[PDB]
Amino acid sequence: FSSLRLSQKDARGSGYLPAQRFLSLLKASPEEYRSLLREATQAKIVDPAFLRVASQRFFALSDRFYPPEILDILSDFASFPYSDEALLAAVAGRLEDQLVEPSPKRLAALLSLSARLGLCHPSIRDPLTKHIEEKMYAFDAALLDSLCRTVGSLLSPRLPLLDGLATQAQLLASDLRADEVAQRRYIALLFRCLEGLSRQRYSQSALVDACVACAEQHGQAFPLHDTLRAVAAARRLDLAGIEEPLRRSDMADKVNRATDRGDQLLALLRHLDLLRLRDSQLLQKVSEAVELHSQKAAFLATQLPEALLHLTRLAPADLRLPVALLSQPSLLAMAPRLSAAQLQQLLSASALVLFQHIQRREGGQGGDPLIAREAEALAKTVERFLDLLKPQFLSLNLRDRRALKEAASLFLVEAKGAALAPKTVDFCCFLEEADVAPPLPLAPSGGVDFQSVGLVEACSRLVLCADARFSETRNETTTCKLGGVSTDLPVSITPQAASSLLLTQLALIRRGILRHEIQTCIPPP
Amino acid sequence: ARRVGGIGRRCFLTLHCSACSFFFQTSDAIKLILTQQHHILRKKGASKFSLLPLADASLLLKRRGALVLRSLHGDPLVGSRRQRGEFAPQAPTAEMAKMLNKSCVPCPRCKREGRWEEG
Amino acid sequence: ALSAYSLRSLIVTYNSRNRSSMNATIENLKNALRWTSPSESSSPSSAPSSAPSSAPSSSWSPFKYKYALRHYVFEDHRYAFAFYDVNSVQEVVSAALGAMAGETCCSCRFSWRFAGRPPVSLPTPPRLVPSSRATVLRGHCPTDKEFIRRALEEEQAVERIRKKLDKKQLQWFPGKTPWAP
Amino acid sequence: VAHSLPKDLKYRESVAHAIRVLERSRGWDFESKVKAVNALVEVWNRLAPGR
Amino acid sequence: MRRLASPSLRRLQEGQTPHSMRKSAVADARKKIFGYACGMPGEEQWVRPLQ
Amino acid sequence: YRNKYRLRRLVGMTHDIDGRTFVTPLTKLQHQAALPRSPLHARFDFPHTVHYDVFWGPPQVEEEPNKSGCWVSFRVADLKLSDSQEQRLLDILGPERYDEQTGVVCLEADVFPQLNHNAAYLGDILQQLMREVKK
Amino acid sequence: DHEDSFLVFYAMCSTNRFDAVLLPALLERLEASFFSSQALSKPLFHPIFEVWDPPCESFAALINVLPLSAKAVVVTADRRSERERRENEGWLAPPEAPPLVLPNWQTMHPVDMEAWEKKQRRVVRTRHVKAKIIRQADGRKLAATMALHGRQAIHRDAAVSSLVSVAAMCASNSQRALRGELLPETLNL
Amino acid sequence: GLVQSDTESALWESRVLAALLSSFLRVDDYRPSLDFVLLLSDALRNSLRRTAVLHEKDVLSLKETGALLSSFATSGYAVPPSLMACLVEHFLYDVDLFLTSSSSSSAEEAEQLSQSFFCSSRGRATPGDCATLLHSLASPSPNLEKLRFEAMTQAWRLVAPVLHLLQPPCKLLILNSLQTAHAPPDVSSTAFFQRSLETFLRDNPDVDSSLLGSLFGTQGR
Amino acid sequence: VGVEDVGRFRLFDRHRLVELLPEGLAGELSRDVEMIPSATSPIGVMLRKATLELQMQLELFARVHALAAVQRGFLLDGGKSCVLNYLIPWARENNWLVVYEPLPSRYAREIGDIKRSSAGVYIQSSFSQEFLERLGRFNRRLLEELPVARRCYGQAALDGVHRLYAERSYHSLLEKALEKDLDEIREQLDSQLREEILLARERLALWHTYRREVSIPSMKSRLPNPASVWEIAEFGLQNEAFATQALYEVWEQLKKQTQLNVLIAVDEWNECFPVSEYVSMRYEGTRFNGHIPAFHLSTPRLLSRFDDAQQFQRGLKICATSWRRSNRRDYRPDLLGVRQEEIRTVRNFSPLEFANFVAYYHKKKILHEFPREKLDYFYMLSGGNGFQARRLLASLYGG
RNA sequence: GGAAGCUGGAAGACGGAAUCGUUAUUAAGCGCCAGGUAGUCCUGGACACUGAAUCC
RNA sequence: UUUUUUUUUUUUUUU
RNA sequence: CGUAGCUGUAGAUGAAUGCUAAUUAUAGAGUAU
RNA sequence: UUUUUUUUUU
Repeated sequence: FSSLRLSQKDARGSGYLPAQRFLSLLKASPEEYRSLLREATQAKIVDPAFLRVASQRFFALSDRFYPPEILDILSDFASFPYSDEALLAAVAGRLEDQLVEPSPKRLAALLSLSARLGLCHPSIRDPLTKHIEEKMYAFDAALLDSLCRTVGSLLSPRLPLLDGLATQAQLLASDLRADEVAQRRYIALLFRCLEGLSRQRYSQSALVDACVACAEQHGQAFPLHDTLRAVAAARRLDLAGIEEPLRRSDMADKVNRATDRGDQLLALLRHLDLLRLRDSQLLQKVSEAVELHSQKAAFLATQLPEALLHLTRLAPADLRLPVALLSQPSLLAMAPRLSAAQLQQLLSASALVLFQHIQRREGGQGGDPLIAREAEALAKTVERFLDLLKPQFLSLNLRDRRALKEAASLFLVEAKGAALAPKTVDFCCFLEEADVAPPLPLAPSGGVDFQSVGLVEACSRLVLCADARFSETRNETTTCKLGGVSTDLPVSITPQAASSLLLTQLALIRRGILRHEIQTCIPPP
Repeated sequence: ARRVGGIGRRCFLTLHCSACSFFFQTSDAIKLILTQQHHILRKKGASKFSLLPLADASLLLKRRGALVLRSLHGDPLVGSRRQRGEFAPQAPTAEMAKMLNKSCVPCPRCKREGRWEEG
Repeated sequence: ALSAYSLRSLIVTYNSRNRSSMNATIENLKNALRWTSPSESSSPSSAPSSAPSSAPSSSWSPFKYKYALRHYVFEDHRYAFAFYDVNSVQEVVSAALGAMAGETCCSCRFSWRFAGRPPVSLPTPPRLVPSSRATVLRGHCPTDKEFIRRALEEEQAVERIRKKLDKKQLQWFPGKTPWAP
Repeated sequence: VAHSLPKDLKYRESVAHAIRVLERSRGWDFESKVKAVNALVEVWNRLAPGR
Repeated sequence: MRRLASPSLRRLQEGQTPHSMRKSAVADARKKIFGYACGMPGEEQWVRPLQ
Repeated sequence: YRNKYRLRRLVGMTHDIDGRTFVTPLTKLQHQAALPRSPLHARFDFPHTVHYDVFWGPPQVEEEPNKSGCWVSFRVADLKLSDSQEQRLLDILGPERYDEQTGVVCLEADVFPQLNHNAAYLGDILQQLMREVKK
Repeated sequence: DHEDSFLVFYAMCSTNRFDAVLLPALLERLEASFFSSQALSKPLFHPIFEVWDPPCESFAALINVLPLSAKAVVVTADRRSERERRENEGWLAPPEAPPLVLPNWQTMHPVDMEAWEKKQRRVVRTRHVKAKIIRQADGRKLAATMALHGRQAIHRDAAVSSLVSVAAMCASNSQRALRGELLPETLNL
Repeated sequence: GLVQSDTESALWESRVLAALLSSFLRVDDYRPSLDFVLLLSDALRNSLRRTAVLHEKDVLSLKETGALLSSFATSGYAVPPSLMACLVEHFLYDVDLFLTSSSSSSAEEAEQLSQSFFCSSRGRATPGDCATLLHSLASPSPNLEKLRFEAMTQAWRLVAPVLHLLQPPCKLLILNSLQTAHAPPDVSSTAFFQRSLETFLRDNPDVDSSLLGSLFGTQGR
Repeated sequence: VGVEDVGRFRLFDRHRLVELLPEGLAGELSRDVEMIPSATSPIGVMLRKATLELQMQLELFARVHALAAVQRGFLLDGGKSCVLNYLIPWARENNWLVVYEPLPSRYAREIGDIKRSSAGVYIQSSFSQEFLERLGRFNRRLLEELPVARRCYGQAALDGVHRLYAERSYHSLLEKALEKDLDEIREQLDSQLREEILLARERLALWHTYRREVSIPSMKSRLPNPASVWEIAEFGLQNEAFATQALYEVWEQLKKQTQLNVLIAVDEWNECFPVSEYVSMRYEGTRFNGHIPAFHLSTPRLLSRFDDAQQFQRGLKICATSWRRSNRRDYRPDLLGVRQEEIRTVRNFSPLEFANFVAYYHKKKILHEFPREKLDYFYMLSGGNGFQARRLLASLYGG
């Protein structure tokens, strides 16, 4: 439709919009609450204080919201994941009444609850899991495919739940088996589903045989940007045979089909982030394309910052060296890029590379550092990048600022370790002590200790630390040193997990007194 | 011209529900509670089980069943001839709503607990 | 607090069965005024309340087929008065009751008011410098018009609520409810 | 008036409810209220149990 | 439980709901400040004034 | 007649169960009542107006009925309260005792023949209402 | 009158001297007469001002050939009063009861009101019956017609100066409202 | 600011440029512009306003000044450290001249007369954002400092006397931007502000009391 | 034509109008044309301002297809039906496929047939044939030339219900059948986890096979391979069975492909929701007194869905309600499908337009004598309403 | 004793003849309640709207 | 009132 | 408020309303077909 | 003399 919106320009710059829609929310009808909530979703700036006010009042006004209204309100929470400890009590108070045998709510309710904090066993998991396993005879083809992405992100699953969806696809796919009817309908519903279940290290005998291509002469399956699903599914424990019929294909070995600048480089790069795959001898050809692509001015300020951030991990797969291509050959006059939208993406990239430089040969092995001159050049880039963010700090959303803290605290370790010039003002005013809306973590249901939980401010924005269990529980080659100071397996993909885990342990020791911490809690890839 | 409810479209015989969207007159209230007697009896936990035969769906449509429903419904709208002027009958939904909510009778639309209201 | 109360208003009503008796009360009440200590005496407002009437019917001499009728009219009179800011209770209550004459009853209606937290704020205003870088009529109430408007609105609100609630609880055979037995 | 009530549960509740309503009703005299309930507890006790 | 949701989770297990118990509090206060009459069988005699 | 009685049994409006010394509701309120200690202490903390009709006239051989009414009025807007507490105030009393034009609530109590007896009753129930509203 | 309202309004536009109090009053006259039955058949106004004018047919076609610069005034007219102060100034309680009629002792009706009616020539006192004032379109009816003219003057490849008036009308906030789904369509074009 | 259809230098052209920046920052569809453009635009008028005759009634009133300051308070763009724009406006002649040209109750009428005929400011609309912007300016914190204190105190004393008949939404903003670290000390003492704070809370108890300084308090934004 | 020409009457040929509108005149115009004594006189229609705003939108919509243009229907609320007499004939002259239906209620308050089915939607074999027969009178020469897609072959049931929605009615019957047959495998612990999961796996295998053998939908086997959409003559031949299946097939076909602009106009849309004159045993105690709701039938339901206008990639729908068949009352527009930004609320005729209407009747020799002195006097009497103006002047001599 | 559902083939289109009277918000129609101290009338009392004609 | 309504009238009262 | 205006049915040769296996309400009691 | 709504239709 033709979207249109009018601003309150009665007096042409009178009053304050953020303040105007602050007091009225305290005393308003239930219908007006939903209308005002949508305003912040599409707003530019975000006020952490206003977010808590709406959450607190939602629980009190939950006695007049219709079931459809609750789902619509919960849908708006998808973006900028934010929640409060009082929000869970409101949704749990009406979820049981919403169980009217819904066909589509099985996916919408589950997808919305995936983020924030859920999986509460004796409030939410018991009715949802009991009603989803017995309603497997009416799931649509589109819904089944989407459910694969949901179960993949879960933690600590159960055999009855995993097996329910495994057998659903076998019978559903058989009906379509007996060029657009198979090339985009049959193969699409096979590799997409296999990857979802493969995350939970689960597989049956009556799924692998059917999922794999029975005929080895079945060429022209998927393009370069879809064949990675089959490769990612295998290479887990003992999986093989799916990769290529005899390691000799016609569209996935000779530089794929065709790689060019015609809106193809970004698509392949984006697919490599959510798929746990290492660039082998054949997959390393993508890095070479960056050298020529970066030369063009259009590509230098349209997709350059996005590609660098989205593929910073696995340094020996995108960049020839950590400082060579990460320098500023011609960025002196081209540093600015849409105020802050792309400028902040460069800051995070420079932080992750720093961790790899130190943790290379100082007790981690797996490589070696470069000449000392590399560090000198790297510092020349960060010094002139943080200053531009000072006047543009207010133009960042809640999600943008949340990830900034993780990359900001990293620079406060190497500098003082025994440097950055703007490390005593910008890094010690707001970047060190942030008070943005802290979302709840994603905890499992294996411990069964939900009756004694708390919250402590730290790097992961909230945690589980109660007064009764305070400082008391949650607080060979790959276990001795990798399970100690590192505490991160090279499943998932560690470059990001190691940085987040190490910072959490330090933040909980500097301020709070929390000893004998058992990290564990490694989510699937 | 000869509309039901008068100029102000009065409605002193219908009851609204907080959940879903469904309304019915007091005439159907008697039949609903009698039909859903198994759920009410089991909720609490022979002389007590006296109205069991009335739960039949076909018996209500017979001659005997028609008289039973009319006996309980006293037609509150009808009264004495002297009840004229200010002494006019009011909406009897106040008493019906209390019994319908206390008995915990499920709604035909959606199975829910006491959610009825005056309207 | 009892000491914090004050008589906001005092509606004084009369009910006389004769025209002459009602006229005598008006003259007596006026004479009691213009004699208090304050410069202006309390001057209440007038508010007539119509004149209800009743007249039963009877057949008319016995042993007749109802060819003629004789009626007996029984008229009545009413009068209401309003008061505002009754500072002196002795000079108002005594005057109203002392103005009666004959079979002329009365029905007063007191109205008190309690004050909450006394607003005490706005101290001596700050100040800085640039850095160089009567009218009282004869027969009228002395009270302010703003006070009467604030009190008058309250009276109209209570009357509407009482009529609505009274109509609800008005049915023949009190204590009878449908399908109660 | 509430000093002794019928032993039977059915009769105890029937008479008990009347006490709460009579005390909050206009039209009955103070003397009549006492006598109304005093004679009610006796007639109920002189009858077979409600079971 | 956490910190603030301590009483909400506990009430859920006991069977409390945000719609049923809400009306119980209103009725509890209403019955105290008003009469106890609820259409019980036999209360029609106490409402009629004495003649 | 028997059929109508059986109907009230199913809905649960009968005293049928599948000495005692109880406490009457009136006596319970008397026990729980914070009274003032002398005239100089403010019991309530909000404005309120008390109205009552007093009959005066010549010596009548008989008493005039309908001369013992007592009611209290207060404005909800002046009374500062939270959003949740404000809604409960109008729900307990209902919309009949609330005016949508000015925004005032009138509470009338008349269950006694005597004026003095009725006047004291109003003051007891008024305090109890505020105890439950703030929750 | 209709024959003098347009002349006053036109003079102000040339001199750029408008009035927020006088503009609304003169806008009603230009609307009532425009839709009058005698619009096309009626001849010119007798002031000689219309003799040396491009348009003719009295007010019928005179307003149809009105410059687009002056057309935006009707659409973009401020109808706010002086009491409007709840946006920039601060709190302000508006009154809604000017008249406060209170009786006295010297002008009180006598007790015997039956004879009072018999001492009058005709009925004077009557039940309380007062008629309120209902606001008409207040010039909004004419403004809607003018808004459609700007829509047609977009795809004609006109001058930039003439096109500025179209945006002003489409950017209204108190007259056009959002009745019809034409605002986004005109803006997109 | 009513620029609508030059004496010495930079008097009329400044108004035109002032409104142009606010128009581009008003958009609510995407990013207004680039950060580099803002610095170039800001520096364009930075030196131009310096030579604006450091007089007469031809002085930039607070009415038009507040229109520019309002846009920067909603687009998420922080104003630059440059303060030369604040040293050529308001305090310079818009206050001293007002007092030069011709009891407790007398103080209230003094400030009230300002917005009577000439209307140098839009009551609590334009000056309302002036206090908020001066608070947040130097957003980070472990002569600009001296001038900020003088400006905040001067505008605060002109609103306190009439801080009883204002809109509740406007009162919150004024009170909010006083109990902050950036605000000068010895302003919240038991003179006019300590007892006046509880007055607003009593009228609107539904608002947060303990967390008064949470919107734009010691945390800046 | 333009803003300058507002409130004028456009002459129309008597013979040309009949061909353009084979069904009949739009609205109650048939009552006003019979009053003219002359048989060779033309027909005139006033050009109201409401038509100018609507006509401009259609012009831009056609040029785009060769997100700026509107992609939803409108609604006329409040002379709402008067514009239909001028908007339909004009569109048809511009090579537009217009669906004409001024009297859609004729298929709900007349003699017909109803046959209950499991889908819960009553069909009308007698009225189903008249829908296509009347539509092809003027819309011919275009349907045959239009091709037919292959992605929407035969997925409709006999009553026009979709296969997915029709099979859901039998879910309850099949649920009990499988529960009783599970005893064979239930009666043959092992880890207490795998034993229960294996038993549940049997239900999925049996359910998949049960949902594809018991149900035997009719995939229009009479026409194996169609070539066009107008070549379906078998629908007119058989009426007992193949009457509603073909009706819905054409409706779905005119959403997917886009070759020509389409338009649908449904008049008197306020009488489709209320109850019909039919009698059945589907009443909810006392909601209908044993009557079939009008919206529960086949034909009325097809023209009682405004939220589906988004699927119309070719054109859009439009409706208007001005008659007094039922009191509008509140007439909630939010709980019906239309939005508050798509309602055109017309007003009474202006004094300028009123004068033209009176003068128009004079040329037709309708009135005897209408002096100009009383021209404005009659404006206040009838209030300028069209219904009150024609009736008042007809009864009396006029003027 | 009053009212209501269902059922319905109680007795009547006779006589333009004749006897009871209306001084126009008259006559002719239609609708409401106040009292008769539980219910309990087609009469009496009492209010309001449409409201024509003639030689009276 | 071109983001306004969505419609018959009574026997005491705006003192 | 009733005959409304307006507007669907049959532009009634067939609209008469009493008779009664059966219930509604007041009352201490108005019951039997 | 009689209107839709808490959602499972390409």
